[PDB]
Amino acid sequence: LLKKRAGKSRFVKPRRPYNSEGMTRILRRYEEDLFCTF
Amino acid sequence: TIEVLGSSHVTNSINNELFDPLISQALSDIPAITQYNMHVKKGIPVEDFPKTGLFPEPLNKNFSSNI
Amino acid sequence: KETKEVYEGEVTELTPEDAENPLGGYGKTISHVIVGLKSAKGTKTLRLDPTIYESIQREKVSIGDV
Amino acid sequence: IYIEANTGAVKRVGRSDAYATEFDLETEEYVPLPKGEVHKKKEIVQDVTLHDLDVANARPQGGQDV
Amino acid sequence: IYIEANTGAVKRVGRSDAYATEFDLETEEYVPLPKGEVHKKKEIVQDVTLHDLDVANARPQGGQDV
Amino acid sequence: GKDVPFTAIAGSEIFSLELSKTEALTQAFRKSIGIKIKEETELIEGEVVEIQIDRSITGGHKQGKLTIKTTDMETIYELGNKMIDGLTKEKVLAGDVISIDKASGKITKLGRSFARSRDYDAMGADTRFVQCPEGELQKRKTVVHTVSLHEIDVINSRTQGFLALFTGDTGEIRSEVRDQINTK
Amino acid sequence: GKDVPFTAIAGSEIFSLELSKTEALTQAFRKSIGIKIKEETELIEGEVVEIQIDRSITGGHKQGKLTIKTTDMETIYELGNKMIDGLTKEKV
Amino acid sequence: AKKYCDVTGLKGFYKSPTNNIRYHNAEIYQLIVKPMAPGVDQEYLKLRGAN
Repeated sequence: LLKKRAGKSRFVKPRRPYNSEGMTRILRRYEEDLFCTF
Repeated sequence: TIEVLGSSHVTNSINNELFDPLISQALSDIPAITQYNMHVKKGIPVEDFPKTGLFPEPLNKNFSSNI
Repeated sequence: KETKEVYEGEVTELTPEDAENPLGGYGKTISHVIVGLKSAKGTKTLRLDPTIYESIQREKVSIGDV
Repeated sequence: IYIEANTGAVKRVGRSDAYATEFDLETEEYVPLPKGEVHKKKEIVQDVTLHDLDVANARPQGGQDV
Repeated sequence: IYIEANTGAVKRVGRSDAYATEFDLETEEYVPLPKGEVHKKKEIVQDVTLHDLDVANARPQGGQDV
Repeated sequence: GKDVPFTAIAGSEIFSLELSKTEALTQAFRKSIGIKIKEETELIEGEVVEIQIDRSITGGHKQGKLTIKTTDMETIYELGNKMIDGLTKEKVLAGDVISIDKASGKITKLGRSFARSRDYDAMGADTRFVQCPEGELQKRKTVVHTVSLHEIDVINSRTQGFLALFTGDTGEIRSEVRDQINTK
Repeated sequence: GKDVPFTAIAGSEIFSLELSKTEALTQAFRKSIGIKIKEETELIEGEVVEIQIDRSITGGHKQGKLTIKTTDMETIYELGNKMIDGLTKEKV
Repeated sequence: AKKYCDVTGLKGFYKSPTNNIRYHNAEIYQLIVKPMAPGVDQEYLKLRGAN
């Protein structure tokens, strides 16, 4: 097994992290708009 | 640097003049999570914040530093 | 020369209407703002953006003002 | 980033290329990770005149104070 | 400390010698107790020219700190 | 012809209370040499689908995402401060057709294609109708533009040189700036 | 010798643009009279043998031991919080 | 509490790190504090009860 192992055996990049904590939000959809405040 | 040997009042006044917190807060900005901690978690209103963000914008990203 | 399209008068009501599905971690998510205006010989209720309510709060617009 | 401990000046090199590239809209440039350790001491050979030192001390810019 | 009653000016001299042994090394300067009484009163005479009163009100930038 | 500078001045314009005669003559000499700079840019033309804008409480730190589409693809971009400032001026409302220049940072609303029924009493994009663009979303283009040497010295002189290009408050630029600009 | 003011100017150096001639002459006159003041200060000049720093998780209370010496003596000092801050800055 | 020199009773400015004896100046440290025998430092510290 050792002689057979030695002789025969010897992608999309991820996006940036998006951190929006304690911050307001404006969303503009096709049908309705939002304003998430505090 | 101006130094006077044997007095802490001159050092305190010099450190107050060089790093005046009102001006140094005016020429910068508070972090967003800190602002969320002041306004929501602590009950401080928006108008009671110190005035921030008075620094003028540079022309480019390349013009913002000497390095 | 220019043309101006304006809406002016005394405020009758000022209601920020909430959304059907508010988002978590937030508070009073607004879908639109209903403002009613009154002037000489005319009243009219409006339907506004969610954004202008921030300007209403910054300009300190209470009830009864013009 | 690049923090110079002599004066406290910080240079933003740009986004790291370990993450995605084409999803931006602000004409940024992408730089790999710097070789060697985080803390470094390097030797830069500089040429200067005495008038440069005179105008640097006459109009003080470079510190982090007011 | 040093408090002037008429002007409200407050001056700090430093910590006292009774608290000089709270640490072996400290950055505070240590002064002895004042020998005289706490309250002192004194009659003084001030001489001011009219140009002093003119220049004390004609500052274009504004007032200055003490 | 165009793209060749022609600085025509009279003789009495040299004498000034802010600049010396040599400095004014140096600026008049340096206004007559053009630098033609070639740049690479990316043009994006697509229908706006989704706009998410996250701002701080004081309105200082602004970031967000923009989902844009054409008839063939679908792309989500990350936005900076200047791009959100461009979007907030002459407001786009999720269904318009806009144009994007990466190197110039220009926002140009071509029009509106969605034709929404429900519209708030204010706003109102009686923008001319336009079809949704098709094909490639992103296209590369080589652009060229001319600047003068004097504008380069005024811009590199201090922090706010672009204002001094119009106000004329460029008082006695030092020689080291001109040597470094010549070398660059 | 040294310690005695000597102001050597030229005749063409007082025709200024921000100062009058009499004001420049007054400054050149008053640059040549000095005040001699003697004062005393106390200093600790020594060679650092060992610095021991005890720190908390949140940085509330700091403890410090400083073994410092000359070629003649040797001593150990307990350090307060502001001396800990002044020794961390300008790293000794 | 005030700190005093263990040998002379004067104002103690320094403390030796080996035997923990407060001393006054350099020559007190050289003549007494350094070459002292063991068993003497505990008796010096017995007066203020520091052993």
